[PDB]
Amino acid sequence: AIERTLSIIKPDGLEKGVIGKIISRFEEKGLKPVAIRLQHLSQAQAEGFYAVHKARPFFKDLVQFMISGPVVLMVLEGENAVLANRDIMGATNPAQAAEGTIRKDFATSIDKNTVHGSDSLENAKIEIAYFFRETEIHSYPYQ
Amino acid sequence: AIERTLSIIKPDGLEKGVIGKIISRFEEKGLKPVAIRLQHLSQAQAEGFYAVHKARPFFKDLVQFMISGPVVLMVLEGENAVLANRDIMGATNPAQAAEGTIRKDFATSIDKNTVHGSDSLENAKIEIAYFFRETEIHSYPYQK
Amino acid sequence: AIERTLSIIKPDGLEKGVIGKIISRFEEKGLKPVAIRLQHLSQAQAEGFYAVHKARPFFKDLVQFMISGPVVLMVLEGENAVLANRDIMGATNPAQAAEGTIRKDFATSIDKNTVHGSDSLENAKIEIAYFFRETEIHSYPYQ
Amino acid sequence: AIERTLSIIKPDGLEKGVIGKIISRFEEKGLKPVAIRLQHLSQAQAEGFYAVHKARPFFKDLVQFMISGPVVLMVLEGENAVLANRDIMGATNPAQAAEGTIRKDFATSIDKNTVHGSDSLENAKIEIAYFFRETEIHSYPYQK
Ligand SMILES: Nc1ncnc2c1ncn2[C@@H]1O[C@@H]2COP(=O)(O)O[C@H]2[C@H]1O
Ligand SMILES: Nc1ncnc2c1ncn2[C@@H]1O[C@@H]2COP(=O)(O)O[C@H]2[C@H]1O
Ligand SMILES: Nc1ncnc2c1ncn2[C@@H]1O[C@@H]2COP(=O)(O)O[C@H]2[C@H]1O
Ligand SMILES: Nc1ncnc2c1ncn2[C@@H]1O[C@@H]2COP(=O)(O)O[C@H]2[C@H]1O
Repeated sequence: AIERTLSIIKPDGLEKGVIGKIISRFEEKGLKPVAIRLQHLSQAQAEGFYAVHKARPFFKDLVQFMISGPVVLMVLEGENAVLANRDIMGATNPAQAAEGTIRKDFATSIDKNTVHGSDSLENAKIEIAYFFRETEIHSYPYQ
Repeated sequence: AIERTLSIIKPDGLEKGVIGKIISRFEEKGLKPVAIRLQHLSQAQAEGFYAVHKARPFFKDLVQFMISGPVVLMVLEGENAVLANRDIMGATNPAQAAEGTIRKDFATSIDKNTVHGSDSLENAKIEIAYFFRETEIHSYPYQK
Repeated sequence: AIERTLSIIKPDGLEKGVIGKIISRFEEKGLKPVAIRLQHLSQAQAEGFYAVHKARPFFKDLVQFMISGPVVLMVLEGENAVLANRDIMGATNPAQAAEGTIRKDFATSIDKNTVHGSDSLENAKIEIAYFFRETEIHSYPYQ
Repeated sequence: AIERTLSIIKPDGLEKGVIGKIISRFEEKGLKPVAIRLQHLSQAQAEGFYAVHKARPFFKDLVQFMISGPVVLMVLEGENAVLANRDIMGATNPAQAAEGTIRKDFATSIDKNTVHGSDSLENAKIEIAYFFRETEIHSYPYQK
């Protein structure tokens, strides 16, 4: 089914100058960007967004990196988007990422892994509403 | 010096699924996207943005096309960005556009010419302020 | 229970210069404004927001009035907010509105009735997400 | 002539539950709110907004207070709005504030002085552009 999922190009992705290349990976696989906004997250925004990891030992580092510079927030729409997105991104740890994935091609380490994608449809709903009004999301037909 | 200019990927750009290709054209040339927002313009927003051409015969059609679908608004930053942006975009009329430019590679007609870029530094300041708060624009370093 | 509901000060409310008076009505009754944004709705936004009335005969007029000028969008937080808000607003038709209500005091007619409030908690969730990101809503304590 | 100026209702204003009272002070004086947005400022936003006072000894405390809770950002429009706004707000130090002004009626101390208003027209232009796109500002007529 057609689903909507959240994608975030992390600070390292912008610094590497590959925003366009990452978006093209999605577009060519049928994941249509229907919302996009470059933003610099505050500490409160990063902490609230990653609440599910608050008990994890990497939480503090994740938050500091996520606010180290601006990120590109996006909503991708497409067939089985939640899973398709994660496949395209590749393993969380670049070392284990498959060839041709965003993380294998551009990520430096597990901490600076270039992208985030919602892990489930339930989480996607929450993550999207966290950063986008419904009025900021616009589908359009492909020609 | 380092300047900022406005770039808009028109509805036809999104419909052809080439948002990434266009952004890459800028990144590879050293024009850094420091603000990006996909938005669906209202008639009032388009008319206000293109007010200078209100006395033009194509104005009405321009507005209808500009509100026919969503667009991607962007602020590009770099050395002589206003001019560099115009070089990368190519001639307003795709037919007259040079090889390798965005309009020559992606545009279909003068009306559906894929992108808009501020024509001068004075206009850039106005176009940027029209669509972005200064707090929505963020520079960052380029590093691998 | 503490709930969040959507409130909209319609074009006529701004034209009458009573934005502050309306907000004070809420504040003094314990309905805390936790999100506020002045905005000029486009036709598509008004139509999508009032989708539930698309089959009604007043739909077209409602949409035209709602885009006639800017409005103030707000999220109110408080005890039994959905119902409390509607009580404070008063009857949809100013003619039947109770004394002391926003509509009795400021509304001109059923068409230009100054305010909108979500009619239910289910609708509140939808209306709020339509106009606000979760990151645009901020609770604060009263002192 | 008709000007636009920035007004910020500081954290203490929201905590006392007087957002409406303050906005009414402006409306009753003919200062029309043409842009309004409740927002929680980040440290970077506050520091950037108050950069001129970075060499001041109270700067650090100013920033902490300005990010301690959400604020209401507004653009006011009217004849000689910049000056009219300053009259309504009253002296920066509530103690020195005249009767009937916002600071005399609501402020607690110089640090917790309830509102900020642009001090000049030049600054207003900068402060407004910092927090609002031109497309987020909308004038309307006053009529019953
Ligand atoms: N060992 C770890 N397991 C999972 N994620 C980790 C770990 N260490 C760091 N992280 C990071 O924490 C992030 C949380 O979600 P992301 O999808 O953004 O990607 C994750 C990784 O970048
Ligand atoms: N005769 C024309 N000359 C210039 N602009 C035109 C003409 N016909 C249509 N247009 C469009 O009007 C637009 C005005 O600004 P753009 O930079 O968006 O690009 C222009 C063209 O796409
Ligand atoms: N007879 C009607 N019944 C209900 N709402 C009406 C009617 N005619 C016009 N309306 C308007 O339609 C609006 C829809 O929801 P509101 O709460 O915004 O308030 C309603 C009234 O302003
Ligand atoms: N000694 C001081 N002189 C001026 N501003 C001060 C002083 N101490 C604290 N401040 C605060 O610093 C703020 C700077 O701009 P505001 O208009 O927000 O109002 C000012 C006061 O609230």
